[PDB]
Amino acid sequence: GEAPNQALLRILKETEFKKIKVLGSGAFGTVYKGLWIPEGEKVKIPVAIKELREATSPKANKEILDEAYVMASVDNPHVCRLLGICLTSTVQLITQLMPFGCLLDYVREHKDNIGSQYLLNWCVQIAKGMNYLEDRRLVHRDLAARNVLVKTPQHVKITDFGRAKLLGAEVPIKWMALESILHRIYTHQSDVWSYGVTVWELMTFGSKPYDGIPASEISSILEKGERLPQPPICTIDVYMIMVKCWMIDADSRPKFRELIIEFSKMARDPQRYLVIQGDERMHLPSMDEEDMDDVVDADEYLIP
Ligand SMILES: CN[C@@H]1C[C@H]2O[C@@](C)([C@@H]1OC)n1c3ccccc3c3c4c(c5c6c(n2c5c31)CCCC6)C(=O)N=C4
Repeated sequence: GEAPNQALLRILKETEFKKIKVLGSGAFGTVYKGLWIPEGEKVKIPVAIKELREATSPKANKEILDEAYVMASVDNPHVCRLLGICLTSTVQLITQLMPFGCLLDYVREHKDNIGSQYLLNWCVQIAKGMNYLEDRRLVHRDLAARNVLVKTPQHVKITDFGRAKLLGAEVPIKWMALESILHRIYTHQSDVWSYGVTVWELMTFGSKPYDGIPASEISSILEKGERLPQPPICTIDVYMIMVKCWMIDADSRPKFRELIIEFSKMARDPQRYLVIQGDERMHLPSMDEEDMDDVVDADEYLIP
């Protein structure tokens, strides 16, 4: 039996928040950095406002509203915080601002400053995010480094719920389990597979999986028993763990709760598990106008 989902969908006034700079555009919608001054409360909240690609085809609204449905029903430090929606014309989704953006980009744009303590910490945090979705019986179906966002370089969060489904219910080829490519079976275990690939994107500083190999070939490669190569920086311990996420027997893959444990152990001696050139000596970052006196982060903004 299912418990009743008593999350709150918060409807926001367009006047309660001011935009400030475009962030993303084209591909689908149109994201903005902005601030959100709820009602009368004397707080300001860095937000991302995602108003979808103008022209408002009934198909598009029912699609972002599901995202918001899902995002409103999740609550975990490692899953992207949804603040509310706004019913304007085209429908604004309002989420917590992740100032550092896509984690796939972050790693590409910072290789030379990223060290094992960070890489292993991201691994744990995503494993936690995923374990939590599991707890709430959700299957993400689109885990990848492009779908993890960076709030600060020590703190990442899983995003993109535009494909999430409940387990038991009813295309990014290079991240998918094999049961998924062949029979569209998706399970929490098909999520572990893609975790495997996400981790590999991170350890190779954001390479592209099976660069070259075009998508039609993939199921065949995998069925023959080929997997992605061991990244240069990876000890066999780390790489062994990727490999197990890529087993064919789904039930032989590990569980997110185990990944948490394993990376967490490794995260206590980072340098034993990832061999990075110039590791010891590496520091990373920690946000515009001046009226930043009343700014609180969404993570510290809580609702009764
Ligand atoms: C390639 N990478 C892009 C950088 C960026 O535009 C994109 C389109 C891309 O990401 C994957 N994008 C989104 C696309 C679809 C849904 C949400 C976002 C998105 C968000 C945020 C983004 C930021 C930045 N993008 C943010 C966001 C760029 C740096 C500031 C933060 C953010 O804080 N919350 C959501």
